[PDB]
Amino acid sequence: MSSLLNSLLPEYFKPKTNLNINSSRVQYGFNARIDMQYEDDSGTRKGSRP
Amino acid sequence: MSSLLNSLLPEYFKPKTNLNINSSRVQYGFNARIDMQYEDDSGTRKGSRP
Repeated sequence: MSSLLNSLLPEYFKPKTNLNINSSRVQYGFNARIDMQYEDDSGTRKGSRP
Repeated sequence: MSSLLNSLLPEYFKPKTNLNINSSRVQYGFNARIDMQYEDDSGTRKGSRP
């Protein structure tokens, strides 16, 4: 059933037809922007991985 | 004139009669609590001298 397996894919994922696989290992994932924060009595230390 | 020289003294200063001076040098002043702060794009670093 193509229909039920299609709904499992994420909303942001827009797939194309061809995929040129040339190896026996693939790292599928996503890139996200994490805005980390460390608060303490002394003060706050902010970080950001884009 | 005792009156005009009396008004120059601070409000918090409550003087007593006797002062036992035993040297040719005196460091008059006051003790205060300073709450310092350093803010930056990275974060805030707070200090306090009581």
